[PDB]
Order: sequence, then C-alpha cells, then structure tokens
Amino acid sequence: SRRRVVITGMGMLSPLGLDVPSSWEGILAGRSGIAPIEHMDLSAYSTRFGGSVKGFNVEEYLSAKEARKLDLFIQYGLAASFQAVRDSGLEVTDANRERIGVSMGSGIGGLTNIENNCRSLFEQGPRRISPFFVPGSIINMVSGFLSIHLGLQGPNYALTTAQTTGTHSIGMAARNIAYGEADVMVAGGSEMAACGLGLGGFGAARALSTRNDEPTRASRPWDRDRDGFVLSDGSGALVLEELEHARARGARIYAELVGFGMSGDAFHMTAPPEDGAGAARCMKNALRDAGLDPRQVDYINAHGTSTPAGDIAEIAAVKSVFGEHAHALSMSSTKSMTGHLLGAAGAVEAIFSVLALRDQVAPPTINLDNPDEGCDLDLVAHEAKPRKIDVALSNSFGFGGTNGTLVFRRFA
Amino acid sequence: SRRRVVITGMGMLSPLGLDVPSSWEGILAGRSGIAPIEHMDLSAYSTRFGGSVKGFNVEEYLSAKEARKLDLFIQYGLAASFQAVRDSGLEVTDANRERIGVSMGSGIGGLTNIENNCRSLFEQGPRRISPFFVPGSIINMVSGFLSIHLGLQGPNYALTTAQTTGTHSIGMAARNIAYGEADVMVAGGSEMAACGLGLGGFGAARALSTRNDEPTRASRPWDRDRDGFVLSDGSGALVLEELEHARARGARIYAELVGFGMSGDAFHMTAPPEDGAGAARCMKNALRDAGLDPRQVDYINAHGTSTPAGDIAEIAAVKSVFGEHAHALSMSSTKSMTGHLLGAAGAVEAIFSVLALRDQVAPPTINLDNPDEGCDLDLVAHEAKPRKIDVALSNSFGFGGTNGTLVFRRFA
Ligand SMILES: CN(CC(=O)O)C(=O)c1ccc(F)cc1
Repeated sequence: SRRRVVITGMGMLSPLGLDVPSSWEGILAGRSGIAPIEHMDLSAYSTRFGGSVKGFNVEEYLSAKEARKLDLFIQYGLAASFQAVRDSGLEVTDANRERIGVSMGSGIGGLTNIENNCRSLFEQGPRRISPFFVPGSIINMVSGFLSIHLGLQGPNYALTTAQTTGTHSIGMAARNIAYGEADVMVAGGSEMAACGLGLGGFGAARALSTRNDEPTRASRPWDRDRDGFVLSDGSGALVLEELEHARARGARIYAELVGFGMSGDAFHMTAPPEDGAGAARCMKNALRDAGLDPRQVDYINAHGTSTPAGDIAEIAAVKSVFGEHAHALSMSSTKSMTGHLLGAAGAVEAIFSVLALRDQVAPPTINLDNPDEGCDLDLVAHEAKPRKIDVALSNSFGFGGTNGTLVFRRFA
Repeated sequence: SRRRVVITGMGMLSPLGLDVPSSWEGILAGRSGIAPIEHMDLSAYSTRFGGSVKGFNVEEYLSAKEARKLDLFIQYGLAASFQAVRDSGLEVTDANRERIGVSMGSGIGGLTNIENNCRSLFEQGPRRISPFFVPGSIINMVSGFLSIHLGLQGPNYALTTAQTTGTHSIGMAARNIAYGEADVMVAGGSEMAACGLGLGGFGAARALSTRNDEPTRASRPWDRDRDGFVLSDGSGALVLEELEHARARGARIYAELVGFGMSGDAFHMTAPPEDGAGAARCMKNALRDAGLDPRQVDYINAHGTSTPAGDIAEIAAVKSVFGEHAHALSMSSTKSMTGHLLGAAGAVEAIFSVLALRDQVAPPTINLDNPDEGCDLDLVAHEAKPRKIDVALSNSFGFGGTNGTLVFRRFA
C-alpha cells in the first residue's frame, strides 16, 4: 500500500540568492535577478543578459582541488543538495544509508566544460582534453558525487527531460518513497547553460528574449509585449521523506507531496499545442493522483516562460482543467524574476510552491503590465498576494512535448 | 501489490548488426564488432578503434529533413524504438495512446552535434550555430520524437545514468507498468560517443584499451592482459507490456521482467569498491524484488567492461550474493564482442539476456585466454554454451557508483 511523502529539507542557488531564504525574500519583494552577463564577450550574440548565480563560493561546500574538476552545473546541484540535507536535520547512518537515494537531473548538463574541452581538441588536439572531462560533465554525477560525499546507497539516478527535468525528478523520487524503494530521496535539478553554445543555440532558434535595453523587464509572462524566455542558472534540491520516518525522528515538515502527473503532448519537438491539451491531461493526472477536487487548488506556480505560444497554452490548460474555479485560484510565474533555469526550473519552483504554503502568500508575476487576450485570471501582477493556500500546483512543460505537475498541500 | 510485466518487442543497432537477429547471430558465433574507426583522423589519439554501427540507413526510419536535425544517438534510439514497436505488433489507438509511454536514455548524448556546432562557433561565431542544435542534441528527444511520431501520450521521460542508463530505463519503465501508471512502455538507451570527444575524453582518463594492433582482441573481460574498455555505438529498445494487456491482443511474449534492483556504491567517481559491495546490494535488491532466491539464477549478463578493477569487483559481488551457486551459474560479458555501448549497454544486454532465455544458450566471453587471479567462475570462455536458463540477470555498474540489475524469467 502506497506511503505518504513529505518535504523536510530544501536548498537553492538562484539569480536571486545563494540559499532558499535569500532567494525567497527576492521573490516576495518582486526583485529581478536578470542582468547583462559579465563572464564573457557577447557582442556577436542577439541576447547579452540572463539570470546568473552572483558570488557563488563553491568553497562553502567543496575543497578547491575537487571543485576545479566539476562543471558549474554539478557544483550548483551539490550546493543545493548539501543545503537541503543540512536543512532536513537527517543523519546518515549504517542503519539507514541503503534507504536514502538521490535523483538530481539537468536539461543540458556540462555544456560549459564540454565547450572548453572542444576548444582544447580543435585548437591543440585530443592530448589537451581534461582527464575529468567525462565524470566532470555528465548529468548523472550530481547524484553520483552527492552519494560519494554523504554515503547515500539508495536509488541513484538522474532524469534529463529538458525544461521538465526538476519536476519529473521530484515526482519520480516521491514514487520511489511511496512504493517503498527508499525512505528518503534528495531530488531536484541544476543548470548552467550560459556558454557560447547555450546562448548561441537558443538564440539561433530565436527562442530567447532580445530586450538587451532592459534585461530586468525582458521576462514578462502573459504580457502582450513578451518576446521569448530569459536563460537562467542555478539549482533546487528537496529532501523527500516517508511520513512515518519523518514523524518518528521529529522532523520539521514543510508540506506534503500529494500528487504527480506526467503526460506527453505527442504534438511538436519545441512548440506546445495552443489549447494546452498536454498540460491539461498532466494536471488532471496529478489532481486525480492527489484525490482532489480541482476547486481545492489555491495557487499554481506556472511554467510561464514568457514565450508567445507557451504562456497562452497554459491559460487555455488552466481554464480547461478548472473552469469557473480558474477565476478563484491565483497563478503566477516566478520566471518573471528568476528567468528560466531550464532543468532546474521545476526544482526551484517546487521550493517556491512549498514556501507559498508555509507563508500563505502568492509570489508575483512582475512585468505583467498589459495582459494579453484571454489572460484574464488572477496572475498576481506586480506584487505578492497574501491569501489562503491549502493546495499548490507547480507545472513544467519541455521540448519533446514532456509535461510534469506536482501537487503540494499543507501538512496538519 | 503489482501487475506483471512482459517483453513483447525488441529493437537494436549494434557493432554486430542493424537488428536483433543479426546482432544475436554475431553473439552466438563469438564474432567481434570492433575495428579501426573510419572517416576520422585519429593520428593524435592513443585509441584508434571501437564498435561502430556499420551501414546504418536512417532513411529506412526518417526523411532526410528530419534526419539532418538529429544527433546520431537520437537516430540510433529511434531506429531501435521503431524496430521494437514493429516487433510488438502493437496498434496505437485513441483508446490506448494515453497508456503508452517512452523512457529512452543516453549516457553522454549529442557529442557529435556538440563537436560540429563548436566547430561552427569557433570558426565563424554564433550566427552559424544550427537553429535545431538544442532540440536535436538533448537526451530526451528520442522519447520526444518517438511520442510525436507514434502519438504516445503516456509517461514521457529519459534517464541519464552513464553506463547504467539502459538498465535503469527498462527497470523504471517496468515500475510505471507494474504500478499502473502505463500499460505499455518503450524503454532502453542509445549512444554515439565513439567520436572525437568520446575517444579523447575516455582516452585522457586512460580508461580505454590502447590495443590498436589487434582491435578484435582488445575487449577481454577477466583476462589477465586486459587494459580497459572498448567504446561502442548503438541502441536497444524493448516494448514492456502489462501481462493481461499482452494476452488480450494475443501478443508474442519473449520473457517476463520479474525483478529490478538499484543501489549506489557511494565509493568513487569511476572505480567500484574492490569487493563489489554496491553491485552485491543491487543484485540482492533485484532478487528480493522478484521474490527469488539466489539459487534460482542460471545466467548473468555481466557488466564486464574489461577494466582491471571493474571485472574483479563483479566476480567478488557474484561470489558474495550466490555463495557456492556462483560456480554453477554461467556469467558472460557480451562486451567481449560488442564493446561498451555506455548508456545503450544495458539495453542491448537486456535483449541478449532475453534471447539467452528464448534459445537456452549462454553467450560466450570471447578473448578469455588466461583468466586473471580470482576469476575462476564459469565465464563461458570462447564458445556459446547451450544450457538450462530459467532465470537471467543483467547487471550495469556505472560512473558515480550507480548500479542497476534486471531479472528476467521464462514466461508460462
Ligand atoms: C582520471 N580519473 C581520476 C583518477 O584516476 O583519480 C578517473 O577516475 C577517470 C575519469 C574518467 C574515466 F573514464 C575513467 C577514470
């Protein structure tokens, strides 16, 4: 019989701060983490701004010797994980290490390191490729390195489902616990795609906002004048724990994870369907999994990428799933402030949805100056909204028509 | 309590063949798929050979237009997937499309595409990066394209667990069906890394055999003269199906997937512990999941990569799990013939484990001329061994200490 799963620890790096509370204070103040990128010369690029992690000190977590071997996305995922585990108060023992696993994912993983080693190969030759090229760049090594540093011998894996990765990672980790394959999982995602290939690759697809003039105003989900997503870096990690296990050790419980939905659009490799049919199927799957009436949903943390087709598809999916109740819930895109952390987006947004439950506040959609046609829901324009939230939903949609929905509720 | 999961379709590209029966004929003949890599200047590389897919015709599967947009590893995964679905005879309908999903993964993903776009970026700047660079290179696009092409609306995701990916993808797909999240899944893995960054990256770590003078003898698991693994390309895919679903439509059933195990070594980034303690836990977990005693195992498809430390760790793990029955089971490494398909290794080896059951024959470990110290099990040296096989395991042990075991049984 299926066990209940609760959130006992959370950890983050985002464009708004180097931990959860600093990121969350920025979210509730309506602060933007988007700025011109300083780490490289981007005059040749149509987009020259993004959400960078500012002032990250990897030596808060790892020796300089080890850090040098690891792509930033792995450094970011370990930081978030180490925070989440510390925040949980869990002690790893011989009695429990086989029951604790990790599922930290990434959309693209070690693209900076792969580019750097590619430049070495092309300019010099294969003799100049780093010996750490593979273990320092491949996506499964957040889970790998985290298990090595903390002694976690439970299920050890990584998802890579593009912009859905962090939501899927958290959902399937919950399934592991629910079905008895583990008692604790560290789950979420990490991303640092801000290199020549990532900025150039998304730019070649004309997927990014090109508002270089006002980087902080570029991410404007459901605004009439949106022109694509803002590329952002960082990590989110959550400690998921079986309810009785958490109760038994006197753990602080943030919220319960009650529902998870997946669906494939089977529509298009990059475009969502205009009517959000895939998103609707996924949200209904998640609400049925949670045993809910759709009217119980109080807050939705939207995918809300600031893409013309993506944003309107989500309105359509929410109206389809919730009917008249769509006008009573609050829905916001924290990507208005953070930009789009890709494989990490679902991980930081899960955390923001849990904090919305803790603090009974809907985060704003900043930059929502002129809501587009049919975008007439409560999208929490401009300013945080204190309100009752018993049930919070976090949505992600990705390339390949992959959808994920997590349902969290307050724990009594 | 859980639904039963059977194999109804299989698909493959390997260094031995462009399908399952050609590959399996090569396996039972002890044929090698390893040869000097062509159409590439490997003068400056310490390893000049590997397991290429020979004569792949992508236009049997995709238009020229679609093929040009996708990395070889995505082409290979879709080829295996289409083969597997065709082999299953399954008919996708509006009635069943929400119950059919995909979990096709990769260890390292789009290195060829990343190389080619790096060349464009370094030589001409970012304006020459392909618009399709991102969707055409990310690991989840086998699941994505397959779901779009066949109209699959079930769970759509992709794992990336380095050399464990294929084993994990199949096991987790089996869980989706067992726990009623899907009735059908296409699962496995694909890889094309016997390319510049793959050979250069693994060669920098001195992980590869450098036996350039005798490429067919380089992969020699448990042989005293082994000097590292052989890099290989290809794909494997299985149609996994709920038993009553398969019976109702009169599907041909190859075997039953009865057990799945996962563990973490929590030991080292690339090397297993000398005693294979993590591999032991994983095999135990898989047998307990199947409700089977170690005495019931007849055949193990080893991970058996031809690394010094990895091969001996597996011997220690199997002696620990199976005690005196370790000498009565048969264990072989088909990597002696195929080399190491990394993320696809567990997919093609799951298929060889299924065909070991179908045909009642243990594939050989070729090149096992002088078994090393402690390597005194029935390693099916040199020649295929007809024998009774009721229960077959397939092991994968990957970077980050991530372990997977599948347990297959004859169906009746
Ligand atoms: C180079 N090192 C570090 C070390 O020996 O200490 C590795 O572990 C290693 C890296 C990649 C690989 F394919 C195999 C091995």
